Amino acid sequence: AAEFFEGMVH
Amino acid sequence: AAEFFEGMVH
Amino acid sequence: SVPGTTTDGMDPGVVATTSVVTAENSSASVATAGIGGPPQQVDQQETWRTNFYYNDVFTWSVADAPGSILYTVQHSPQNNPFTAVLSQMYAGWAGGMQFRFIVAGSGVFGGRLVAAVIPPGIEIGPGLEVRQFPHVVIDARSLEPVTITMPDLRPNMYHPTGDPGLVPTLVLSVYNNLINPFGGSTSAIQVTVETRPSEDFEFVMIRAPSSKTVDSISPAG
Amino acid sequence: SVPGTTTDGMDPGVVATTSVVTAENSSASVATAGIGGPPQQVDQQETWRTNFYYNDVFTWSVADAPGSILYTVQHSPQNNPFTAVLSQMYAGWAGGMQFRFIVAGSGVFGG
Amino acid sequence: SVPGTTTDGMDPGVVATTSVVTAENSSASIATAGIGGPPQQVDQQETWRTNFYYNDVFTWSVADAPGSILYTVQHSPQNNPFTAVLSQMYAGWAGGMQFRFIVAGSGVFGGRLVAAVIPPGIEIGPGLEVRQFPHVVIDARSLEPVTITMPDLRPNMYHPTGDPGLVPTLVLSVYNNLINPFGGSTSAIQVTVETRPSEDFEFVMIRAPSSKTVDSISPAGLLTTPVLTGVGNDNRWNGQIVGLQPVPGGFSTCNRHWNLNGSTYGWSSPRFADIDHRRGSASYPGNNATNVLQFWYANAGSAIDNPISQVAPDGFPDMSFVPFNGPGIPAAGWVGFGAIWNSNSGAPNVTTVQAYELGFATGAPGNLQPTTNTSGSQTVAKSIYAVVTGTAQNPAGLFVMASGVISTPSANAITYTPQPDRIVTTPGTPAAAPVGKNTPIMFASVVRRTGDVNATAGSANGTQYGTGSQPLPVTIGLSLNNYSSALMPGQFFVWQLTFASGFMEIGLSVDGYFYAGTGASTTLIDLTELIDVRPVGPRPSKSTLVFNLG
Amino acid sequence: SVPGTTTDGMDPGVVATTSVVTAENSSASIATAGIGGPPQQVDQQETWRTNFYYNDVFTWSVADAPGSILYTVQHSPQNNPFTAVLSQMYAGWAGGMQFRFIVAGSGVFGGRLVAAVIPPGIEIGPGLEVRQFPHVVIDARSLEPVTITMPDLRPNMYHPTGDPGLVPTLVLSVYNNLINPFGGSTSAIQVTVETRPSEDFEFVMIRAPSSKTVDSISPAGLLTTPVLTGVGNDNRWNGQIVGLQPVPGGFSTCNRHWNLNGSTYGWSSPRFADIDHRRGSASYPGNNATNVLQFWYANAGSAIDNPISQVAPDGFPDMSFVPFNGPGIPAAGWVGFGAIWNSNSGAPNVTTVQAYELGFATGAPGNLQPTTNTSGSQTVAKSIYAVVTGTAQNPAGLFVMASGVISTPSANAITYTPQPDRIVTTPGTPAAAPVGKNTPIMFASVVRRTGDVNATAGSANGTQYGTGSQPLPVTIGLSLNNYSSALMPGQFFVWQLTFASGFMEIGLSVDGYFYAGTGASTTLIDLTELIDVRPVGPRPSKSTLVFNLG
Repeated sequence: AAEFFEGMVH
Repeated sequence: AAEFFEGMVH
Repeated sequence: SVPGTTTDGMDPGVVATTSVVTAENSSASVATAGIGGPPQQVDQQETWRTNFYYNDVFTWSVADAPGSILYTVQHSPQNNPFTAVLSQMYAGWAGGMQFRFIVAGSGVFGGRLVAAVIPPGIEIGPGLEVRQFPHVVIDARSLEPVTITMPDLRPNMYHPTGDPGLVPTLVLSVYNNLINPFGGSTSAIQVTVETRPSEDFEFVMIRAPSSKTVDSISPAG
Repeated sequence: SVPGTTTDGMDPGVVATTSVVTAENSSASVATAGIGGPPQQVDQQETWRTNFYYNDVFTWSVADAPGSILYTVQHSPQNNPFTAVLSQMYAGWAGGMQFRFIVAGSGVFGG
Repeated sequence: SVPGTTTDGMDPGVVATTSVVTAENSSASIATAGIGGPPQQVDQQETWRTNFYYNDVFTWSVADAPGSILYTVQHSPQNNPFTAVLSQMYAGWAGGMQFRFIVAGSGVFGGRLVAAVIPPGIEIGPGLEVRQFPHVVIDARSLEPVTITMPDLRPNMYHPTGDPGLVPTLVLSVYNNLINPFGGSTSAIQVTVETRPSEDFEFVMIRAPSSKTVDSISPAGLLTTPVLTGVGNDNRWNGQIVGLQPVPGGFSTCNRHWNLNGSTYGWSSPRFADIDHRRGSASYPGNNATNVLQFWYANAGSAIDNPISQVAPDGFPDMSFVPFNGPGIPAAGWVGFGAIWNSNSGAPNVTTVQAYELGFATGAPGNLQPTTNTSGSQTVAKSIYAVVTGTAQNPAGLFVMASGVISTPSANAITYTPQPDRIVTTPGTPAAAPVGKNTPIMFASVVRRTGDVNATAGSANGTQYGTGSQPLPVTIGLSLNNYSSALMPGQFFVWQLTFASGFMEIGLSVDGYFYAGTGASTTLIDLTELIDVRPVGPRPSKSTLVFNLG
Repeated sequence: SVPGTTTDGMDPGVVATTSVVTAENSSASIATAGIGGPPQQVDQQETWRTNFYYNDVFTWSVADAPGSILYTVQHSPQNNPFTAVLSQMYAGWAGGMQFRFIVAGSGVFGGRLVAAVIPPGIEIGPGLEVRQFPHVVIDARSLEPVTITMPDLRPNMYHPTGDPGLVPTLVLSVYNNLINPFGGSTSAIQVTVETRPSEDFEFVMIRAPSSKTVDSISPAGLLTTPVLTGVGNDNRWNGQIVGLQPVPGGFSTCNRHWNLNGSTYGWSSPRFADIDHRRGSASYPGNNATNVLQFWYANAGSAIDNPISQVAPDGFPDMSFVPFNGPGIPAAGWVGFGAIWNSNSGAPNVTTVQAYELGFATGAPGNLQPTTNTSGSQTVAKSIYAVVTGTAQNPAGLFVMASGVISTPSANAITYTPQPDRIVTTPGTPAAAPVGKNTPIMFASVVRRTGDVNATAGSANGTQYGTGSQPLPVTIGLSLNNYSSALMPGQFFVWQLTFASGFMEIGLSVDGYFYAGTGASTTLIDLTELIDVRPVGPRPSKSTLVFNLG
């Protein structure tokens, strides 16, 4: 779940 | 739960 | 400070959250609704989205049995006047809304109300029991306003204006009967509903003003 | 804490002593009553003697003149149900008792 | 600093304790429920555990004497909407429950209530003195809710789901009278009850849901909303149930009736099919054989066609035979289409087709009189219209259809045909008697009459009604399951029925009769604007069911 | 060091991966199911999550060509016994499932299988080439179980419980032919499938169980074990269902028939009550009025009594009128007891009581012939026995009973009366056609005949059967709920029926017809030693239902 928002932020 | 067996042991 | 008997236009009162206001709901609502482009009308200093404005009024009688619905709305931009003005010039929306209730009663009455938020797939009908959902109970002797927030729970990424899809529903019904100890002619009170958009509400696509849609306009004209 | 409108079974409320509850009365009552032998049913943890239990009810009317008696009891083990049960299997008693009163009225009355 | 006029869905209010809540109770309960394995469904952050949910509402008026019982509840996981769903996948349960009370009054009233927990083994009813238990007193002017906890006081190590055992009971009574100092028409307030599991409630042993199902544990789903609205029929006439008929005197119904033990005393299966019998004497009075009434009879105790009982053939009406002769249509008789057939091969007699009236009589070749007890009686058929010819064969058989209509002389309607004076009953069945203010009820249905076959409900010539004891889905479901471990003798299983204006309660006894608390009124209940049906559970039998249509 | 001959209930065996199982799928699935709130029922030490539980078993023989489909399953929480119970208290679900396969072979066989996951949007059926997907090959000599995982490939953010949406499908096919090097009679093996939730399966939003119930989501509980054993009736004759009748040609049934859309094309409610009509011409042939046959008719499209449709009155049989005259009993006609009444007041004619035969005819005052389509037809009554007198009134009415019997000339029995050649059907209804090896079936019932009313099942004169399209509880339940979101066009809802010796499968289409895969056989299925009925779920329509009684 954290990787999804991390990728969209990055 | 522990007090029950502790009382029966003591 | 104001002594409870006068209320400001930006004052919610007490805050009542049942079980559906979560952090992951807002984080998933903001991140997924970016498929429509950058958000529009998002500025948390404007007067139209900081104050509560008038939406509705209804009456509560002594002869109302417990379990009878007094107020229901679907999730829509028509529940606030300024988002209803702005929705004619946009073609998509997402986010939640806040509902402020002021009971115009006295400290001699008795009785309670109950409010709940229903998931999108449940049919709103006669067999719906709203006291077996996560709810909140409001006394009839309350002086300060009570604010309930309805979030956006949706299976799609955004709500098209001509086709929103599945939406939640806010239901307010009778918990216990209204009691006037003196009896007589006074047997009803009034409750006023205000609205205000939540912090995660936005529009997306600009479109043309007074464009036609695949749905249908309200039968008022 | 409970907000005054709900009361527990072991809660006396306020305490009102007139002039007859003294230390020498209790000290003379305990020491002299040992002529009957060792005391029985004396254990300050039992449920029958820690809770308040129902004894009576009475009504208070508007038309009651001042000086009219609404409730009277002599000192007896019949004023509590469990001491009345236990008194059939004993032949002697000593000590005092407590009486709890709950008025079922509103804040608009007087008297 | 929130005020007391707004209450949150997780908020218990003031916690009112009682001497039955002890720490060694909780430790013994957990350590002895450990024989079912580790506890299941015990996550403390789940939404179904943290919130209170609605249970009931009752009324407190100024006319209730001190010591009057206002509300009782038995300890069960059926009191919460979410622990009743979760019990379908487990075989045991243990633990307590919390009950939250909200009093809807004002600061001008007076009066107090009292609440206590009753240990198992004690009979709950009138004369139960609550104020000589350890109790809590609650004022009528309280603004915050009050919550007390009922623990698990049991003689078992856990409660099996089918057979829990002995449980405690929570009783709320009247401490002092309710007082309105103004005086007038406003003398009542309302109290609402909600429920939530306590911190030590758990399930133990997982099992398949295709085991003992939800229809074998409690009879809550036997009476639903479409059963009394537009789907269900009655067990006597096979007609649409429209209303409820109070019987303030009492009655006993035997045929096609089932108790809560999976047993019947009657002679019929729970279905509507043909009535067939053989070896019965057939005759016709007079000498001329054109436009002549047909007669047939056979003795009771001889019809070897049913595996159930041999008193009467399957489908015979439980009505006493009204005697008649000549050109007069009888009043309130069970009549139905049929013919007399030949016993040697099964070939029917084609010319003897007419409407025959059925019943129980005492002397068939002699003088005709009705009878009620089946011992020494016999089954008698006689056509009400003129029929051609008549067979005088001694072993001749009778063939009638399933459903029937009312036999009326004129075009106008009459009262309910099945009055309690004339109902044929096998000896050994119990009767339904009034218990306090609760009186037995029947289920009314619009049934056509032989004087006007066009007449329906609301007609200008009057409406004809026929009554039965139970609805047909109820007696079908009672013959497939066993509910011995669901109701003690002296208890009712209660359902709440709501309308557009008011609401009423009905109850079901162990014997299989239905009740409503109406007193001595004889007015039919309309039952047209019914909205919802909700189960409540076991209640004491000497408690008045609430009946207000407004 | 445990051997491979013993397998534990938590043991997956060898984990066989496929390119559709990716990490970004799992992260996207969790992060987008987070809009339903926190996940529910996700405790990893619970017994219902850790163990595998039984799903199915299928057969692999040597005659199956490469590319033949052996087993399919659609993605749903109804594939596990415990996630189907837990879905009654939630409004959404998301996540995957694991499927464990055990092959029961030996080390002397040859041949291989192939398994792949099919994304949504692709039609599953014959011609689906599995070996050109990413796949796994499994040998027939494998001793340990093999488990592959089906992930959640969806275009929504979660699946609503009523309306999930598009789902993937797991298909197992034949890679190479099964080989027995010895050769002979032993050419088959069996594979068992079990299921377990994966680590990311969860529910989201809690709701009341008294919301949309379990009877409005899937029609699994509409067909249970007592329905086909001893409780259910058929929708044409109201008689006890005893067997199953295959129809290899095909048929179309319109009256008292419901589809999976909550809709009917017929003219009858789902109940058996009286047939009443007025304003119809009545006449009698000949001049003498003693022992004279009675005639009555009325046109179609005129009977204003039903809110449903006005083709025929409620309860009229959907059978073509067999013409007859004189002293001859017709063959296979719907006959029932009744009389002709007077339209001005409703008073019946007492002397005109007989058994009347009902049907659909083309010319009633002229020459008599049967008809099938309702357009331009009319409803015709004619008594089969001699009756007294006859009323020649023009608006005269007809009153018949609900149930009927077969009209047979002799004491012997005949074939099933309702043959597919003569079934009266409103234009606009679809027909039931064979799909591959699957053929439509009907529900047989023992129905009495007018030549021998004593005859039952197993009699020496033969057994008489009448057939219907659906069982009565099924069509009652289909008219109360809507199942649009349960079966795509081109799918069957499958039930497994087990016996004392063998087991068979039946399927239900969207149109409301029932099927069994038997080919061209016409033998009745006995259906006496039936034991259990279990639901299976949606399957492709071009797949053979297994039929072996041994």
